Amino acid sequence: GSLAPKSATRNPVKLNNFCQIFKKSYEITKTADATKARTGSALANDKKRR
Amino acid sequence: DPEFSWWEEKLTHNRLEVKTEAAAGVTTLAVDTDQAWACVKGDILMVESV
Amino acid sequence: ATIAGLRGTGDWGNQERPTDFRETILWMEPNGQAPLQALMSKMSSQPTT
Repeated sequence: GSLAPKSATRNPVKLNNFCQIFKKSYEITKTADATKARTGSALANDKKRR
Repeated sequence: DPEFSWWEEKLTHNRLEVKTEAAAGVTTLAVDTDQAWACVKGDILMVESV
Repeated sequence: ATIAGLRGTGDWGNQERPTDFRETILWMEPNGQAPLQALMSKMSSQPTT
């Protein structure tokens, strides 16, 4: 038959971070693009490496 | 947004430290700063051991 | 830790509580009897070479 008690509470903590821009470029002449090489297409290989 | 944030919360015990020595028969205890706010009427506290 | 037993609008974190905003812009424009380009609207047009 007693009465209800008092109440209490709390708050959390906050954290944050940032975003960053990344760039990686490749370039090839059109003459070298047109040519055929045993290793394969040069543009695709450059894309994969980069 | 390039900046993002989040919140975290921990669950912890209700632990108090008695700064001033109290003998048997004392009804008032001194604790650290702002520690007594968590406790309310009806809580059961027990002295801890090593 | 808050003991007041009543959580209020003040008893929240730094950025836990955003206020209310009306997500648009209310624009103000010049007002008159003629259109905005008054001289142009009361004018003819002919091409040039």
